[PDB]
Amino acid sequence: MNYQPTPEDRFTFGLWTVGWQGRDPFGDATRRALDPVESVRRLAELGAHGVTFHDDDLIPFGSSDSEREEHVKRFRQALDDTGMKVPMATTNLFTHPVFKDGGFTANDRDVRRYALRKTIRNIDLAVELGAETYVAWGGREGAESGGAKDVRDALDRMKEAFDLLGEYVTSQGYDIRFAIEPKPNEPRGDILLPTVGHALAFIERLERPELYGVNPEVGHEQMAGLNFPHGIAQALWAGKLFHIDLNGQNGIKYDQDLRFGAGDLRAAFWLVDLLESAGYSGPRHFDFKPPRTEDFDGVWASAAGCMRNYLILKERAAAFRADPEVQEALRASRLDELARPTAADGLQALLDDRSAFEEFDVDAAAARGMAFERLDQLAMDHLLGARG
Amino acid sequence: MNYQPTPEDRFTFGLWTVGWQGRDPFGDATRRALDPVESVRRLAELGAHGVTFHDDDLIPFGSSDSEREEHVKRFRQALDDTGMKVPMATTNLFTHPVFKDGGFTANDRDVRRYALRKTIRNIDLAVELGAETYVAWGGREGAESGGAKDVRDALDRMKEAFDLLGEYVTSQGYDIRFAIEPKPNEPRGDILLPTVGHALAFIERLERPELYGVNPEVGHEQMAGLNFPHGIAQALWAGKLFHIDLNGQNGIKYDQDLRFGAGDLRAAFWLVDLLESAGYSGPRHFDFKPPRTEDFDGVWASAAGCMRNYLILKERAAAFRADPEVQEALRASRLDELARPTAADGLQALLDDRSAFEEFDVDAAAARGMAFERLDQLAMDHLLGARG
Amino acid sequence: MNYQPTPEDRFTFGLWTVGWQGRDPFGDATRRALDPVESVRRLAELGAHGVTFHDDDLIPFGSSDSEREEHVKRFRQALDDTGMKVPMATTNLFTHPVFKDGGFTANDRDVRRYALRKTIRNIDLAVELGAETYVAWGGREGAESGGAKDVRDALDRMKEAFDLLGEYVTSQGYDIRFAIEPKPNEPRGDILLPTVGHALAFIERLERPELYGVNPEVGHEQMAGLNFPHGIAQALWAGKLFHIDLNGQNGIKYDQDLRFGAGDLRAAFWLVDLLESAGYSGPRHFDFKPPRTEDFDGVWASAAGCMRNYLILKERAAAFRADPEVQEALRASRLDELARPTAADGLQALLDDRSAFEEFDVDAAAARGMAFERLDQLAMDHLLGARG
Amino acid sequence: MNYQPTPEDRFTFGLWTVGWQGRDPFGDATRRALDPVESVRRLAELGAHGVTFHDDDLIPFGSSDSEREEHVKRFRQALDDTGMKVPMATTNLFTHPVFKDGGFTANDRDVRRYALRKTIRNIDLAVELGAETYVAWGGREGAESGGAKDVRDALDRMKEAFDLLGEYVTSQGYDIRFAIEPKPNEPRGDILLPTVGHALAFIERLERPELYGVNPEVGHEQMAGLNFPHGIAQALWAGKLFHIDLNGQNGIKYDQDLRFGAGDLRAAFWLVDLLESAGYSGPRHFDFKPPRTEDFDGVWASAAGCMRNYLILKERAAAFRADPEVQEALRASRLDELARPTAADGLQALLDDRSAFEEFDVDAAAARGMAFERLDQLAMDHLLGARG
Ligand SMILES: O=C[C@H](O)[C@@H](O)[C@@H](O)CO
Ligand SMILES: O=C[C@H](O)[C@@H](O)[C@@H](O)CO
Ligand SMILES: O=C[C@H](O)[C@@H](O)[C@@H](O)CO
Ligand SMILES: O=C[C@H](O)[C@@H](O)[C@@H](O)CO
Ligand code: NI
Ligand code: NI
Ligand code: NI
Ligand code: NI
Ligand code: NI
Ligand code: NI
Ligand code: NI
Ligand code: NI
Ligand code: NI
Ligand code: NI
Ligand code: NI
Ligand code: NI
Repeated sequence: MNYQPTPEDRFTFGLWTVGWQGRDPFGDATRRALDPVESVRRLAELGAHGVTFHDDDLIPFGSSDSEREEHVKRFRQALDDTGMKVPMATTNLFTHPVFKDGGFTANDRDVRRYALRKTIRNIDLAVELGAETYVAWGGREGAESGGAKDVRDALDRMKEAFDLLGEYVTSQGYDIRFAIEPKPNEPRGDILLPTVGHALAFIERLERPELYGVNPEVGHEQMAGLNFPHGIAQALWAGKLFHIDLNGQNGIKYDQDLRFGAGDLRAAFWLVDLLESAGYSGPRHFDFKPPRTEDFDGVWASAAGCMRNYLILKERAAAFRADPEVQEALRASRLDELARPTAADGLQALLDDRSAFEEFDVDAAAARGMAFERLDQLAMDHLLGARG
Repeated sequence: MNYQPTPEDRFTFGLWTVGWQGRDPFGDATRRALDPVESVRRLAELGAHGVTFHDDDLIPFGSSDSEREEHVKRFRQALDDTGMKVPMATTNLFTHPVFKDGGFTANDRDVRRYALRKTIRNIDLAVELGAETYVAWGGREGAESGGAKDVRDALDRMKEAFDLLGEYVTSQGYDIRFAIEPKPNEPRGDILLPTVGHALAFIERLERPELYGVNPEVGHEQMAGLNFPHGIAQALWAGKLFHIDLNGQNGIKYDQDLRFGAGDLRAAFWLVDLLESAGYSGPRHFDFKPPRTEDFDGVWASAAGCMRNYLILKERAAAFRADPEVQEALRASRLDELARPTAADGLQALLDDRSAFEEFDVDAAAARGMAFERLDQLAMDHLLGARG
Repeated sequence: MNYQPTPEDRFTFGLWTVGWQGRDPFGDATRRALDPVESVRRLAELGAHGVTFHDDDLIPFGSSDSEREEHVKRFRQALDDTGMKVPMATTNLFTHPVFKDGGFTANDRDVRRYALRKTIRNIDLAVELGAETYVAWGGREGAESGGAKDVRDALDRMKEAFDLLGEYVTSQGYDIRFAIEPKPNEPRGDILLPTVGHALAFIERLERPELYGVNPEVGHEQMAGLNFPHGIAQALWAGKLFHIDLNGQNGIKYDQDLRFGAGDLRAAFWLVDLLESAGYSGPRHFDFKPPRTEDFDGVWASAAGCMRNYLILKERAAAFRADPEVQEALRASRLDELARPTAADGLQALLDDRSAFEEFDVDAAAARGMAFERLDQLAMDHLLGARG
Repeated sequence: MNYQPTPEDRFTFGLWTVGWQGRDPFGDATRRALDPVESVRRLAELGAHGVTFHDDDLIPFGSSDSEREEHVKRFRQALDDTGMKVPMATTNLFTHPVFKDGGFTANDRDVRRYALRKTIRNIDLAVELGAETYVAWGGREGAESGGAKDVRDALDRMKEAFDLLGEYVTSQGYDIRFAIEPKPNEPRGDILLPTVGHALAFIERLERPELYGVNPEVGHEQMAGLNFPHGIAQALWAGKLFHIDLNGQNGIKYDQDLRFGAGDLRAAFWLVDLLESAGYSGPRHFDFKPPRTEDFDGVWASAAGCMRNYLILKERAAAFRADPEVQEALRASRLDELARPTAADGLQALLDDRSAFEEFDVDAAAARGMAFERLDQLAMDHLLGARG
């Protein structure tokens, strides 16, 4: 009944989320800029565990070394005063006009080198602040037209960039891992490594694959009409879910970044069920934007809503899995059989097993119902709190 | 000017394409069944190089060993009489009611074993006929609801299945490779390994990854709103493009399987440009369905159209790449720079290079236009044959 | 707490829903055909109010007048024995190969005439059985290619068809109205009158517009990524919501026809809220397909689930609207102001009102938050039954 | 062979198109602001016929009456010096924070009144400059959440707004018509009157429907996965195509506003074919955004490309329709029959016609192929300039 979050829940927010001023492609900002220090304080009061940042969220682009030092000290004091942590950091390689054709895969070589130096500089800061994960979102890596980018060459440049970052981390002896955040499009017509699958495949071609994982975002996969929980399951199966971005999205359209729980509610339920049952111990990070219709009270209400929805869904998913009637239904649908090896007896045994082919009664097997609808209605009843 | 195909062009068609009777979710068949022998003859006359098949296209499900032998002999004679090849074969693990919850990942263990035996049986036949690639399309592997399938367990079963097939091939000393064909949905609500990326990632977790590649289909990736040429480039980059399915699709909706060239025409141009420039030497396979509005003359016109469109696009892509004005435009857009290493000088050299950060003039770099629009209009002019 | 349906709830089902055999584009039927009489009985036991039918669901295509009479008598007796009603009927102008290019807009004139006669014949039967609404779903009206159909001519033929049906109804003195059911695509590449909006616009060009309305289906509008509740609101605003098809759909892809409640759950909540608050008194019709993974027990579980979900959502929507805290939030968000005329004072008064422009403080107005996030979280809490 | 535009072609551009600075949701501007006077001159040199504007593009928001007068005089002189016309004008009711919840349908009544006064003020200016059409794009009319907007009330407010504008125009004796521009989403989660169909339906409920039409945009309808040429055909059929916005879009995602010709090339061909054959005499207006990767030379290249592509497509569509082999194919596909009335003989004659039902040979009719594939390949050959 009580859905109050505590820092033990590991809820985190990016500074750019509650700090989003409301500027969109067709309108000016509707809210004044927030001082990172005020955000840290406000979030701590709501029950958050920590915050994340892009280098440029914390230190205005173009800042001198002294100003940079000042901005960091103020922030550090706010963390000390609240007990807030900084589990992840990332680089802004998308806002400045110089990154109009990308950062790591920009056609101009000088821009690619600059991108790497800007990233490395923030990796040092991230480590200093205690971050365990460093996220990379290649928002500008891609194209609007076919001849503008040779994708094979671009992937060589992307691999070269990540390999160099791995070499840097290893040489400095840092205890930090990278997580690639996929997105299919926006702001580029098509973005490279568009989904969790493409990102996972790419990671296997890096020199030190063990240092890289993925940071999937619910809305991003939904922008390609994909099943988010399924994508997360594949990431977990590969042992690559290093971090996760939680939010809401209503189908295939622009990236809405609604508060978590909004958008596809049932997908949110299945996501929470999976994370909790798989024992994901990383942060529950919200990358969302409080709609521009809201004033400051609305941004804090929206932020609180992210955490509340996760906690309600967690309760309902747990009740679902603990319900004896559901456990019975899972057996009726043969989920237990799905977990048993198809042929632990081996290939030869399988080939010699007449019950597997020559004497297999296909019609009898075909007539068995899967009982998935009853199981799904039990899930619906639990989600809606209408069990009886 | 002449766009006549010859077997040298490597165009192939599945028996199920020109043989599609026109039955859809809301209507009965509009065409009579075609005898595979007649299809082979008709295709040979059109200039095709070969045909492909699912076990059930060639041998009616439930056929006795004698009938099976008869069906194969007739087919073999047609191949001998025409000079047609069979470069690829696949298994039908989706039509029969027994596969309603899948083949390799069905919840019922007995069905999974049956699926493997049915596949192995057709692998032997494929080798006998000279096929070099064996395709697997897990059309029924997936779900309509969240609790019906634990994806981690399903992926274990999928890996187990492919590992066993690899062991079989290796033990028999066959010279055949596997290609996984992804599809995001339809006929299941969500299909496992939904895109080329997910398939590539999965392959890296198999015991013998070198035996597996992908068989992407233009319409399938477009069903998720993805850029097909980009996906193919990633597959080539990984050295995994073993085969390809060519067709047309108009956006995000049901799988239309229109003739190649129809649907997204510009994507078709960029695809051909990529395949030809990368030196893809595999078959140019068409997996399409002549619309049910057509009679038999219409199916052959549609089939001929697939090949004609590929040949026209090939001519235009070649003219584009050979045009000195385009080569100049590519340099203006720095495609040459994209192909040069970002830091062949090494990490330390990069960190010490003041021109890469401390003295980098971001504003000057930012002011350079990419000239992508002029380049894209040159591509448009070439596609439309309006160069001057 | 009790969500048991009674015939008073007006829940109806098409014979083709629970009777769907499971045949899809890639597979054969998984269930045996149901006798309409058994369906009527089974539905009555579940608490349904009535059933609907296509002519061909009730009388096999090609039936002689005697067989036709027999099929109708049996059905009629089942209705009498159960108390079930038949509030709506429709024509199957999509299954038979003759309708491959359409019914009312087929290019062949003889087919268009046949389509009209087949429809008229079933209108007589519908009236005999007591149907008040006659639905028309032009599933085959459309095209896969641009030159195949001149849309202006096709719309002339569509208007001609509906005008003739109106003349027939009027001349016979029948008390029955028509409802056009839109769908954007599938089985045709693009279907004419693709959304509720296009259908409403078309109706205004008919000779007797008062006889025609719309029969929107949740999944159909969602196939175009549209907001279903918004579409229904426009239909109600125009006084054209004559009937409605309830089901579930997971985004933009093939038409899934999942049970109501599945798919976009929040959209389902807002739909129910709107129907109940607007006083829609027509039938709550379910046009869904129990997944082919199910046996007969599963189809009845799925059917029961449709009604259960509607009843749960009705309870939650009512609690939401009755909550004093929500009523306060609605005022905070100025929903009360939205309902007040912008300028009941008139045009001249508006032009002379300096507070509306010359002395309007745009900055003060701009600074007011809309408080939509708090309102939406109150809606979420009510839906999930987590109010406190 | 020559594709040079002349003012006779009626090509127009909005000031906000070539003047777009490149600011998107994730990045700052990449180009400096253009002075409207320079845009008029540059466009005139390219062969454009005229320009269009939003009030705020021409007169900075908040300008005093004197500055306003100055800005208008400069603009007027540029028009006089070049011969450029201003056929359409519109209001910016989306950029300023005050319109965060809409203009005509904002929940706050004072904002709705302000919106009307701002619009009326620009209508006077539009008439002064000679504009014949006044466009309204309700970009902010809509919502991100269900309870934020009661759609029935919002439509009452929308009708009230348009009715008042009609009364104003009529009372002043202006010769100007309105055109509503639909868009399904972005910047709002869902926008009211999302498609051409919804807009057409709404127009029929206004007090003076004859004063209102639609201004469809290719990319907007494609954002809902709809067939643009089909939508335009419905608009023409109703006599409501008052203006049109030409651009390119690659499927269902954010609004790209690519140059015309880019995106769905075949849809562009069918659109041009329809406009030219139907005798649309209104302006060919381009509402596009030169990608932010471009410098100023790139924006002019992109603008020129819009016109070039329209002219090439016009040539190809005309050659297609004039080709005797195509005319023969159109008859083979019975397009001539589609244009003939289904039953000019009348209802009674139809009911008594035994050839229409009792003696209709459905099987013979069903066996006729439509020959749509050959027709479509002839269209493809013409588009690609590969006829022989
Ligand atoms: O869409 C944008 C991305 O998700 C971004 O906000 C962050 O996650 C990392 O930059
Ligand atoms: O959509 C279906 C698939 O593409 C299939 O037809 C073949 O490629 C392999 O079974
Ligand atoms: O998708 C199909 C349609 O919705 C159909 O089943 C019925 O509503 C009317 O024929
Ligand atoms: O997407 C935005 C709209 O199309 C807009 O730019 C103009 O047409 C009218 O404001
Ligand atoms: Ni994001
Ligand atoms: Ni996002
Ligand atoms: Ni993110
Ligand atoms: Ni396919
Ligand atoms: Ni396909
Ligand atoms: Ni295929
Ligand atoms: Ni339907
Ligand atoms: Ni449907
Ligand atoms: Ni329906
Ligand atoms: Ni637009
Ligand atoms: Ni647009
Ligand atoms: Ni526009």
